[PDB]
Amino acid sequence: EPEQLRKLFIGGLSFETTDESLRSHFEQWGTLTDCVVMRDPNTKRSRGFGFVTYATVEEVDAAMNARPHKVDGRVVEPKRALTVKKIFVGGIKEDTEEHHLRDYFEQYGKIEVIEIMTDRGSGKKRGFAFVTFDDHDSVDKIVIQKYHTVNGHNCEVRKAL
Ligand SMILES: CC(=O)N1CCN(CCCc2ccccc2)CC1
Repeated sequence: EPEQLRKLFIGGLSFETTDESLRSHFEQWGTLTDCVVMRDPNTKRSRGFGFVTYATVEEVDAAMNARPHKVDGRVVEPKRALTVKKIFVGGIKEDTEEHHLRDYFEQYGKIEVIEIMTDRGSGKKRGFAFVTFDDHDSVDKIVIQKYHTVNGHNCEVRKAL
């Protein structure tokens, strides 16, 4: 997989976290090909964020599924390669129902709201929907896929608001 899709940016680090301690933590969920704490070029003081690179996307998934991560005593904020919990799903036409969207998207994350859009005047389905999840990583996984097939339709999916 492209390296960009195997990275996790890690915000909110303890300033005492090092390359070595960040690595020892995140190696619990996969092989790390890279692990860096960002520091000031003059003082060497941590900037409070870094990144790790796993060998595979499944390892990224395992790390994200193991949140919350407390690294060196502080809960950190990992994100993949803006942070929203809602998607627009277009191209679903008039025959797509809630259960089609739920059965597919529930495998990306926990769904809180499905809104199938209807015409304000006639009530007819407009052919698009919004899905809201309990967490942003679902959306991040969704929007990096080239394709989404739901109810036989190839759908357009994008972050919403
Ligand atoms: C997906 C996306 O929009 N982005 C991912 C990267 N984000 C910032 C990471 C900055 C960084 C971290 C670690 C080493 C160097 C630099 C913001 C942009």
